[PDB]
Amino acid sequence: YCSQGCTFQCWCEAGYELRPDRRSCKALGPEPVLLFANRIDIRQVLPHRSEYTLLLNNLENAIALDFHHRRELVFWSDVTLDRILRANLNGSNVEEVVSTGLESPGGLAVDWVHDKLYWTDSGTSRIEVANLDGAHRKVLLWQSLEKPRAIALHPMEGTIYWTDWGNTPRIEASSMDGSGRRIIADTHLFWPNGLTIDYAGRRMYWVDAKHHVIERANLDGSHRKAVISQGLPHPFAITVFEDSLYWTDWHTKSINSANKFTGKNQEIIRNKLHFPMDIHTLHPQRQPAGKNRCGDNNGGCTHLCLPSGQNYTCACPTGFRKINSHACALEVLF
Amino acid sequence: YCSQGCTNSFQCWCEAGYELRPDRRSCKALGPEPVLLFANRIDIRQVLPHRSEYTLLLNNLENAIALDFHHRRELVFWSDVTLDRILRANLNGSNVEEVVSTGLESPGGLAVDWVHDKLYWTDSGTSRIEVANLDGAHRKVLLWQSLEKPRAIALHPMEGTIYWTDWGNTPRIEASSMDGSGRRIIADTHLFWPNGLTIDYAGRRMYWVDAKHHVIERANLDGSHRKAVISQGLPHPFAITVFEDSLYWTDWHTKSINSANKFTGKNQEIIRNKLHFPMDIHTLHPQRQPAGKNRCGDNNGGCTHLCLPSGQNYTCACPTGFRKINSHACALEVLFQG
Amino acid sequence: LETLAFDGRTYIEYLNAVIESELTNEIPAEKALQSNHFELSLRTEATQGLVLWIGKAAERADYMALAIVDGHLQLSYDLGSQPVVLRSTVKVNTNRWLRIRAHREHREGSLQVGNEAPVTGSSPLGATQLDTDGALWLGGLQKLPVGQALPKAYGTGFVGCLRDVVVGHRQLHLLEDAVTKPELRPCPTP
Amino acid sequence: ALETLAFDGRTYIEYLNAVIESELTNEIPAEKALQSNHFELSLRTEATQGLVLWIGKAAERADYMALAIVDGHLQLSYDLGSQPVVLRSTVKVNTNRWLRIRAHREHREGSLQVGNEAPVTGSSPLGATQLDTDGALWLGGLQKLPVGQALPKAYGTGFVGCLRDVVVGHRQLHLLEDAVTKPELRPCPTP
Ligand SMILES: *[C@@H]1O[C@H](CO)[C@@H](O)[C@H](O)[C@H]1NC(C)=O
Ligand SMILES: [Ca+2]
Ligand SMILES: [Ca+2]
Ligand SMILES: [Ca+2]
Ligand SMILES: [Ca+2]
Ligand SMILES: [Ca+2]
Repeated sequence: YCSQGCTFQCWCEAGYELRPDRRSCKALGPEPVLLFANRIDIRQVLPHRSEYTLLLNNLENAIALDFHHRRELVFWSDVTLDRILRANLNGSNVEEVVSTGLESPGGLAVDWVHDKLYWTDSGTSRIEVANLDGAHRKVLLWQSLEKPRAIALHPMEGTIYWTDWGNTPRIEASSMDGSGRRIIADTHLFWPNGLTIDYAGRRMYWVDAKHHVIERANLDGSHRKAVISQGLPHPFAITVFEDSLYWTDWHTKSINSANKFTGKNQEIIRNKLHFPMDIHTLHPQRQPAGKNRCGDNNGGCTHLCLPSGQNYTCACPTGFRKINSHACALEVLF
Repeated sequence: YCSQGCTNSFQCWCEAGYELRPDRRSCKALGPEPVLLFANRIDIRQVLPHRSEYTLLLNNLENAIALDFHHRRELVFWSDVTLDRILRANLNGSNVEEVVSTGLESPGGLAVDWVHDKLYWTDSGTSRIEVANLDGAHRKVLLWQSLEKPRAIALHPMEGTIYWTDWGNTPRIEASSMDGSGRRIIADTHLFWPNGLTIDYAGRRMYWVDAKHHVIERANLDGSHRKAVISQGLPHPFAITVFEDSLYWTDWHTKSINSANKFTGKNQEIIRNKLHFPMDIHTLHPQRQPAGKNRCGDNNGGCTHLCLPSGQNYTCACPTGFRKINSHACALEVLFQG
Repeated sequence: LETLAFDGRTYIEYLNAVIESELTNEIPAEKALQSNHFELSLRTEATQGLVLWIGKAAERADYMALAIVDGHLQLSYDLGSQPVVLRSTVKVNTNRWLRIRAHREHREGSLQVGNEAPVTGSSPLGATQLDTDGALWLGGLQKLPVGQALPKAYGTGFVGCLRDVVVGHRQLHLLEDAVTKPELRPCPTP
Repeated sequence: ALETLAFDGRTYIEYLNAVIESELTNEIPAEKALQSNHFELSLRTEATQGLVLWIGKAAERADYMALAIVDGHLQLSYDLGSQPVVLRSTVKVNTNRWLRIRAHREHREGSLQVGNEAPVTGSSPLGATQLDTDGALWLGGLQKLPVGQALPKAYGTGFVGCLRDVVVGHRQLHLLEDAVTKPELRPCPTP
């Protein structure tokens, strides 16, 4: 639809150049790479060519994953080991991040702006946050959570989106401090497995594996649309780049692709995969630079500085109580 | 007929804190009249044998099983199985506090070292024998290997020995040093349900109860000269104790406290019946906690944490979650992990 | 086998399988429960009813309850932390027998009525055990609700028939196990 | 239906005990962690040695629960990650008469009962309450033993005899139609 926007002429945004078709915005910089967890592996695949890049070689059960493009890091969850890990993007030096309090860590999200990590546990029915190293861990959300699975962030807007496939399945959003919580869609869902935000396109996409649909809504949940109504036997995770959607399917053990607008150009990027799980488009434009709300006043308040609404707030790591608005103290002192 | 010992052949002799009776044979303990302390699951109670005096010491307990006492500190310890706790209180029934909270499944046996101020206990559900300070600090797993269902436990601070019963799939009765070393089998034969166990210090002999074979056995302290004493009226005995010439035990079938002659097994009496659920029993008396030398001596002997009798002297030991350093000191293994 | 029938005023009390120390020589006790499993068959015309109560008779709440809400079954339990509620999609009333598989392991619990896909979920974190006083109640309760803000259906006696009772792995004897025997009837033949 | 099974020593039958049916449940696939095991079976044999039932994976140092005949006596063994425990029955099984077996595990605590004997009870050592399984349940023995060699010689031997009325968890087994992997199936011959 003239891709990003047309105010006729077509308008591209920075990091994107208008293609001769005059509609398409091709991404500036390196080539896009599909990053996914094969449960036993984490592989980088080039989508419109045939490629296999073995990143992490020996794993028990990798599901949720994400990256910090600047700083070149790869985070992923292991649900058998019940640990969260990180490594350089090249796949060097595996490092434990979250070693405790995990049961079924199904979601993972990295804030490249504020350098924070958000993850969901369907077993613990909680959403948690910490520093990229694992420091200053806090429980962001707990009450009224069942099976939180997919999680995506909007560091620029300081907003968090996630999915719950529990007894009352829903897609929800809150500020990165856990405030301003609202329902995005609590209707016509059953298995909301995956979620993704198109930053340039300013829209959100999700998959329901029971309804076998990929849906686009505006970013507040408005103008809900199903873009793909077929060939979705058991989809799991979904991602976006340019005019294409990419997702993994458990039935076909494959990475699939189609057009965000028309839903056409159905494609199988790869198949015969062990057990494809979570997927991201590895590219600088998929992690757009933005204003750091917490950066350069006092770094992360005393402990945690989290974006809230039009501003930021200071929060206490678990085991801490708040001292005024800027500080925290341990729970055993008082 | 000599309650304790006869030397010179044939006149009987009496140990310190004891006095020969008019019969010239029996030994009577100097001090107050003996008191029987026992656990009733819901209560901890006291009785004066051969009289009707019956006193409820501690009330509103969940499941009170094993109990022991510290005479000179006026302390009483007991374990609670439904709670998975080990508590202590003043002998009066006041100032009750939690000693062991975590890591208990079925703490069915208790023993107080009144000489070294230590607390030993057994857990059949945990298959371990653990030791701690009177308050429950410096907690260390003393014995784990080969244990299945440890129940009864009895100490000999003077000999520096630990005795216990295992009624598991390989029924036994074992002795060891108080540090856990020098372990040995007293009896692995003709045992099935070795429920009760007690030590006669003055007589230098040991008694125990098998709820399956239906016997009270007397043994030399090394396991030798093993003899059945009571072969009858033992439907389901649980705990047992000795005082002077008398044996005292509890029974689940009869819901009663029973007595019989030590060397004979006659004079079988029922001290109390209609009891709720008789568990662990004892004789409350200074002579049942005689004075001995503290191997650690000057409290500097406490090493860094644990100082336990082993062989003829002692060894130093580390509580759970600690590493041994230099043989006198212990340090947390968490300072060696990072 | 056998069928216990319930008029709505029928509330039958059972003990949880006890320790026989006589035979086992094992120290008697009743600890709070790690896990529960209930298998039972049900036939009813009723829209709402309290059916099963595994509970602690202290008025603070530790409970495991299976009850009918608006023709559909519900499994709910409070472990010390807040409760979890699992609704069976299948409707209770065609006056036809239905198989019920209720189970919980710590926080995690499941419910399956008939051939439906089982409904899973977990009670809130924290307490993973169920405080118990050896009581297993059937046909609803004597109107002895515990001062909890439960659905008003949990105060209503159950009308219908039961059979093939399985508590854990033990087959329950409907008549002989009852500590409370108000009156007993085989299920009528509608 | 086929109510009885005959095992010639080479008969190894696979059943799916408890797996993660991600396709039906939409849950993340993984090895299931088991707090509790329970099964029942009737057995008739003249054998004094052999493997009868196997739960868990077939791999080195992988968790397991096994019911095996050793020196004419049935026994229950299981390793949860901490060391293994063995529960030996007091009944001679080679009487060639039908025998009921009842096995149960709550975390570390297991029990075994053959016929009307007093149940044999014990615990696996502290530290592991759960048995991690691929959902595999094996009947009649194993083709090749899990590669970590700590087992007795009898565990290698395939079961010779018959089987019926097999309870697994809360579900009674359909010996024929529930079998994931099986050779040709014949009822017990000498009733
Ligand atoms: C026991 O003595 C202590 C200290 O004198 C006292 O606090 C307590 O009240 C006494 N016991 C009872 C039951 O009164
Ligand atoms: Ca897990
Ligand atoms: Ca700040
Ligand atoms: Ca010293
Ligand atoms: Ca509880
Ligand atoms: Ca394990």
